[PDB]
Amino acid sequence: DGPEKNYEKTLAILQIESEKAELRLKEQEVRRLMRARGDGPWYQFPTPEKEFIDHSPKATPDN
Amino acid sequence: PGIVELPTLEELKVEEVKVSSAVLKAAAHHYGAQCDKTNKEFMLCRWEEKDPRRCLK
Repeated sequence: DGPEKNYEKTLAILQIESEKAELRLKEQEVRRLMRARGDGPWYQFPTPEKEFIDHSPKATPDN
Repeated sequence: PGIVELPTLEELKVEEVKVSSAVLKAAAHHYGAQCDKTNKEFMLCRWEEKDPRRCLK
């Protein structure tokens, strides 16, 4: 084929490889923030299930 | 950090029911069926409020 194909394929490859490089750097920045701040969907660490708290009236009033 | 609020010793003065347990237990069944409404409101106050200072009336 002509030079066009090799040229424009190389442009297509470079774009793919470039978009991937920025996503990989963006994931490290994201993972650094979720882990240190716990305000994101990741690195959520368990806290006791509140559904097993006994809400009934007790033998004593002060509860 | 706060100052616990306590009633003064004259807010806690009432006429006591100074009878022994057997006296209460002998009269316990009739008393439960006579002083019920008054009794049943204090317990409601106590479980609702969860505070002894809020039901001193």
